[PDB]
Amino acid sequence: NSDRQGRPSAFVVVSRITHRHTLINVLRYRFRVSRFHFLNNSISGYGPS
Amino acid sequence: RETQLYNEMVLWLRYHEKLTARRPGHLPLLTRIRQDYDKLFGFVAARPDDAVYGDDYVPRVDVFLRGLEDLARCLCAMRAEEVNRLMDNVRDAAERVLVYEVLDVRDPLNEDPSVLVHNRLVYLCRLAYAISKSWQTLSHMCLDRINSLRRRLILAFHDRPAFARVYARNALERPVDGTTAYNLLRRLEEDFLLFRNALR
Amino acid sequence: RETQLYNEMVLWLRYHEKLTARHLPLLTRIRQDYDKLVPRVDVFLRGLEDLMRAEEVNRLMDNVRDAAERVLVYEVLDVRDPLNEDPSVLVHNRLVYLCRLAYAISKSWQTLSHMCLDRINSLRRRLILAFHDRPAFARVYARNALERPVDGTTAYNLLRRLEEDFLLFRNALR
Repeated sequence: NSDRQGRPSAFVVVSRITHRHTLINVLRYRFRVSRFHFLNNSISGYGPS
Repeated sequence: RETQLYNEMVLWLRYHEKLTARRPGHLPLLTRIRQDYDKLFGFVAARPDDAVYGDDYVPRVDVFLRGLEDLARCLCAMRAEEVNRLMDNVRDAAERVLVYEVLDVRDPLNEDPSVLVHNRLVYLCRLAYAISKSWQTLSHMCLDRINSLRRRLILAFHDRPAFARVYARNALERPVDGTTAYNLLRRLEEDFLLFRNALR
Repeated sequence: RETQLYNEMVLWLRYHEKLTARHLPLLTRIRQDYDKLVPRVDVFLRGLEDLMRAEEVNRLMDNVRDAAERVLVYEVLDVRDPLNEDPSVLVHNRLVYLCRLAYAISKSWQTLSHMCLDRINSLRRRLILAFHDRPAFARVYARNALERPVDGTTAYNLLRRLEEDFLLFRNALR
């Protein structure tokens, strides 16, 4: 969001799913709102990271 | 007289035809709304129109101002001079419709991709509310100057019933017409032969 | 006459040098709109067809044909503007007018330059026939200057060095 971190967010997730790639995709299903903002401070900085 | 208002009938139409020949189809403004029309809906779908010249475009802005007022209501958090850079250039563009100015928006607000880019369409839609309305005001003033002369050239048919008097009205008993009046003007050397036979 | 055709080759070449030395309201507004919306222009004319009354088109082809022969004095049909309110269709109609006009300017530029080369080449035939005339000393220098096809800087410099040829034609034709 604002200050080279914005804010950190911690989770503990139980899952039937053991496979890694099918697991991260349903978090992209969940955390597209961060992925809105994962582009916004990616376009705000061409050179920052 | 009669050839005064017959001349001014040609004067406003050639004065209008020229403006319409010269329509300022704004590319810079359209490019910047189209960029920002793309960019706000990235924010809105996550929640953290076209012919900028259409008559219908003025209620398109009137809805889309409220479409932004409904999105500025959901994100109610902006400088006073910023609102002055907004409104002062709007009133000039309503008076200087030929030359429309672009402002690199003065950036005091949140660095989120909404509140920067929404503030752009805070200004790029009041400018679209400036250019589109004020074109209609000057054009309807041009059409009202012509339609007043239309009543004046009904009175040409009220003259002595020559045939080209009846040909004058039958070319002139219509409201404004970009294509018809202009083509119509070219085929009225009969009327130059009419009025000289009328009032010498 | 030889001094009449030498006065003719002076006139064609100063015509050609004035022409090749010599449009900003054509090229600038085409290029700036092409970035927003002459081999560039024809493909952009092909592009504008990818991207309207009858009269409007009658004026359109009229001014294109007229300014192709009236190369110096180009008419500005503005734009008739009976088209839709969108900035892009009036822009696409106005730019086709500029693409049809500049391509008419381009074809006129090729016809004028080639004819200016042709008529000096036809006069070059008469001037080697001037070399063929009787026997004078600058007649020999007349061909040796002029046995070269028509070029911009070379024959322009030769015109100042053909101060011998006017004293030729006085001594040859009086």
